[PDB]
Amino acid sequence: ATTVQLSDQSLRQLETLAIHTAHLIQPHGLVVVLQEPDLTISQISANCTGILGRSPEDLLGRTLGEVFDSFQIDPIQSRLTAGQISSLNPSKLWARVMGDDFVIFDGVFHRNSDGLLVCELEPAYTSDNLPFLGFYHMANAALNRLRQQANLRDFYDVIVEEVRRMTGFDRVMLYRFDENNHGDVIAEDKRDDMEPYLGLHYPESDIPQPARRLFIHNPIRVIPDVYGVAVPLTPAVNPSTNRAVDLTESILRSAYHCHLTFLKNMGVGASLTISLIKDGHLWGLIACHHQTPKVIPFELRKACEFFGRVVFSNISAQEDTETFDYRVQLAEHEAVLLDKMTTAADFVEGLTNHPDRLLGLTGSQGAAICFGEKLILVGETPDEKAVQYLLQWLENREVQDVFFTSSLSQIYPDAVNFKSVASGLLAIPIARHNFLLWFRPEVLQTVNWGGDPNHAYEATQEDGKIELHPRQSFDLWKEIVRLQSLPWQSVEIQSALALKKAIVNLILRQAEEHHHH
Amino acid sequence: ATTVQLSDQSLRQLETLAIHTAHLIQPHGLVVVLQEPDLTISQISANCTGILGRSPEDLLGRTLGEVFDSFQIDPIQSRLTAGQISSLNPSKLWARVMGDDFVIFDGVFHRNSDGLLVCELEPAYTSDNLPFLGFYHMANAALNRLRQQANLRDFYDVIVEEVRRMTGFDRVMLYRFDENNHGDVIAEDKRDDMEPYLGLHYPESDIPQPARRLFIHNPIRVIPDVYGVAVPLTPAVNPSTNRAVDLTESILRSAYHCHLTFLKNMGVGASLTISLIKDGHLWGLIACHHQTPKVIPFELRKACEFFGRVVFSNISAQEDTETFDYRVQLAEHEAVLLDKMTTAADFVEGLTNHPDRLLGLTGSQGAAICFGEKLILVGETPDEKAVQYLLQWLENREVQDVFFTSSLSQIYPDAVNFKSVASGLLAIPIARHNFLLWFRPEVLQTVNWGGDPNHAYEATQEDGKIELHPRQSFDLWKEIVRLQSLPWQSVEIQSALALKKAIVNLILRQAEEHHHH
Ligand SMILES: *[C@H](C)[C@H]1/C(=C/c2[nH]c(/C=C3N=C(/C=C4\NC(=O)C(CC)=C4C)C(C)=C\3CCC(=O)O)c(CCC(=O)O)c2C)NC(=O)[C@@H]1C
Ligand SMILES: *[C@H](C)[C@H]1/C(=C/c2[nH]c(/C=C3N=C(/C=C4\NC(=O)C(CC)=C4C)C(C)=C\3CCC(=O)O)c(CCC(=O)O)c2C)NC(=O)[C@@H]1C
Ligand code: NA
Ligand code: NA
Ligand code: NA
Ligand code: NA
Repeated sequence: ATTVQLSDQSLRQLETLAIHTAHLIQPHGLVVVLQEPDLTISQISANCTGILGRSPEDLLGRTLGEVFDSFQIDPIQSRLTAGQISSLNPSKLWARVMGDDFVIFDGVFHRNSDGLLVCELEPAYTSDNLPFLGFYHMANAALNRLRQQANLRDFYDVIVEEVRRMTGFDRVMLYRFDENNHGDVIAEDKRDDMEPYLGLHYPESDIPQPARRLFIHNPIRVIPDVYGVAVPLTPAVNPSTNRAVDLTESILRSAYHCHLTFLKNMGVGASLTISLIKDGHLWGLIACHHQTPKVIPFELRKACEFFGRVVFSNISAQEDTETFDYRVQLAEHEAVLLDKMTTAADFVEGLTNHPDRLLGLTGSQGAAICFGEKLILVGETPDEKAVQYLLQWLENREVQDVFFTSSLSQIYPDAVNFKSVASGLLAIPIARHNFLLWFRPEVLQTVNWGGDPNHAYEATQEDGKIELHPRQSFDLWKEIVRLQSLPWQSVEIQSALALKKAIVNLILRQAEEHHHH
Repeated sequence: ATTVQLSDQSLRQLETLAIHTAHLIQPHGLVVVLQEPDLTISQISANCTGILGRSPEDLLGRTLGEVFDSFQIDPIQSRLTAGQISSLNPSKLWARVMGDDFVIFDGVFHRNSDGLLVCELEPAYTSDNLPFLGFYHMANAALNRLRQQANLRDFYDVIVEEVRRMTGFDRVMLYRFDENNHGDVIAEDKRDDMEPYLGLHYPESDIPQPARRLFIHNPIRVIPDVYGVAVPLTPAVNPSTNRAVDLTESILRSAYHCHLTFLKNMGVGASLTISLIKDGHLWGLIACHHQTPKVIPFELRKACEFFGRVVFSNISAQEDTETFDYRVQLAEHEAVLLDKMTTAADFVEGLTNHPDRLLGLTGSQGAAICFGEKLILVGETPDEKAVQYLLQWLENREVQDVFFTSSLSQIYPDAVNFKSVASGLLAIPIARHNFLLWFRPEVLQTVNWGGDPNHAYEATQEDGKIELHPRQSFDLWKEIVRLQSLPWQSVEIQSALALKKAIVNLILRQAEEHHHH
């Protein structure tokens, strides 16, 4: 009711939101919390009335066998084991309703963080319309081709194309988290009449810390009907804990209202989201949208997850391989320089005679060799005077092992005047008083924000309670990044460091030879 | 002095051995522990006398700058940062000894678990004989070929072949830890006149828990001279903690004596060991042996580690891809069965008409369909009577979601009589009273132990102290494993489970149709 300016309180409310203990359940399925070994129903979603014709009053304190028939759930005397649970997934359960009616579910069990058994019953449309056993062969062929020859981009595209082929989703995206946990849509496959989100960048707050954390424990989220009105667990608290049941790993947990409102604003009728995890860190999501409601049965979700994770394993290997390959390319430059340096009369002469190697060593476009009295400028550099003032600035600030920046202007303001040749600077001190410098030009870089980063959500405060809402503007923002070079890669800096080392060895060997001899 | 029978006390002594706080240092290099910001020497290895001509009495309490000249170690006012440290690695330091002498080191710094700065000085033979910049190109080409077409075995071989090419080691092995942390030598490249360890299996105690733990924190261990007599840190305790310095991440930490004795027994003069880590778990080691002493400088070790880890990243992807590919092959079998099952008059007829699909579904060689009154035997099975007794045994033991074993004889002893067709059994209950069974024959499997598993080391007790020694027998043992089938793979069990599910759906759909109609 009261429009609240975006605050520190509204941001730390967002990052601490207890979404995992929400008690609201998506209305197409039943959640039953079960006390072992009898499988006594201790909580049940209130949609049991409409689905089963039996109220929570009729069901709480009954055993699961009194409510459902099944083939595979026997009465056993101790708590269900992890292996037992995973083999129950999914299992057919059915109830006889009104009189002349089967209602058939596929049930999926898990034990939550506090040891409570949770059973989730999704309607079984036996096997009605979404095969993937055959589509697995097309997905496998696609992966096989990538493994023959591919860029990283080809892997991204295969994930989105094959998940969309298998599922029939109107839109499938690959969403990658960056260093600040902003998101980038790095691949997309969608209907031709839908607008592209490919290349769009989103604030960290769109998928906040509790949502990201959830995806580390729970690989898959599905919402088959965004407009489904959520129903409560009854009671809202678990009888044995007296507290809300932890639904981190729940299929049928209804999403936090603000995310639902976000999807509704976007015209999304159904979604499927699968996480890609590396070394316990959330790397990204396969994010699928449909414009209308859409059921994705458990086996199909698991097939998409299996394929996506096998492709992702191949993406890690591809990233590591490209890094190695680039290091090897740079090692050639290093080796040629060391060969010519130690062969020349004077080692600076060796360097100057091989400028494409010297520049190639760090992926750069200009360089300066400053040794003793001489200053040699190679490739595209600032003019001699500017380099001298820059050298002087580097000398006056306590000599690190290396200085590098991809936007020199914002720590050295006079660099605005040579932004077209040296927005980027890599400076290595050699024997204290000397320097090798490498230079890179401005490259304009555009961040295509999918919403306003400075107005990333909406907050209201009623009765002391802060409420948070998705942003109401659909405008796009492009941030045009200027005075910035391409970034320095770790292997380029290491290659530069390796040249420094080789020069230092030369100087020491020459000092040792003019002592001994 | 007193021969001690191998015990629980000697085994838990082995698993709790504090190797990381050993104060003995390999004699070719110096260790200095340094107090910041002055870099005051608080401990030093006692070989400083011979290497520098200066005793610990002369050095303790001096700053590093009083002892060594360098280009890159400046006096700075706060503790060295992680980025500063890693750029110092390696840095040239040199001392002037006797009078007319340089002694030159490459120094490598780290901050240990307790915040102490440790500097390790290995002699610099500038760049004297072991290039790898060029060999990186051959290693890269080898990796490139694997990525075009390869089995897992090809990846193992590339690691050992290229590390050996780059290093010149007499023997290079890939050592993989199994589920019990026994080791298997799964690849090897060695001089033709040396005996092969390829295919040998070793007890967990050969590389005990403290050694494995060390490799999670410290990727590389090197011992350039196994016969080098280790020298103490002086003092043996750090002045600021009053306790032994944690040398987990130390290059020059001398190995525990029993491992040295092991290497000496094996004729090893030098070693290099690089760990391969996945998801915080130690997967395996690249283990290199030379028959004589051998220096492997820091940069070469890091090059081997980088290559080995890039190949290992590709090995994870290959393992995931082969698993996926096998699941897809099995999914074809599943799909054909479901198609023929739902098309036949009766679904058992569908199964029986496609026996290569039914067997192929689980990688098995025989099967039994037991539904209601009929029992159909497919492929190589036990005789009808034996299958009936087995069915009866399965019925009497509370029905899991699945029973599988790769050695039926050791829980069902009468299975010894049909070991050639059903050493392995996969049994799935369907609708409670029915079963699908799959059968597999005995396949003899040999474990080539590299030493006696029942006498895996030697223990003595003198004066209350238990001492442990490497085993003294060089005999090999082969364990010939009998009455055992090939193991059931997870994807084969899942495929069988998927058939069960499909049959259950059929039965429910037929029960629903004969109710409604
Ligand atoms: C409202 C308070 C704020 C908010 C909160 C919020 N977000 C989520 C979860 C997700 N948000 C997304 C984001 C996107 N999906 C997309 O397709 C795109 C376009 C490329 C975006 C930006 C996604 C994928 C999730 C994961 C959940 C899912 O089912 O996919 C949570 C999670 C809530 C839950 O209960 O599970 C919350 C609380 N989001 C906003 O818009 C506001 C800033
Ligand atoms: C003596 C008490 C027991 C023992 C202890 C022990 N072992 C190690 C470390 C290693 N052992 C090996 C084992 C092998 N290397 C090989 O090439 C082969 C043949 C294939 C084997 C079996 C290896 C590779 C290591 C790692 C250390 C390394 O430098 O390579 C430790 C570690 C000690 C340390 O201080 O670092 C200890 C205490 N080993 C025995 O033989 C006895 C059972
Ligand atoms: Na019942
Ligand atoms: Na962009
Ligand atoms: Na000095
Ligand atoms: Na063997």
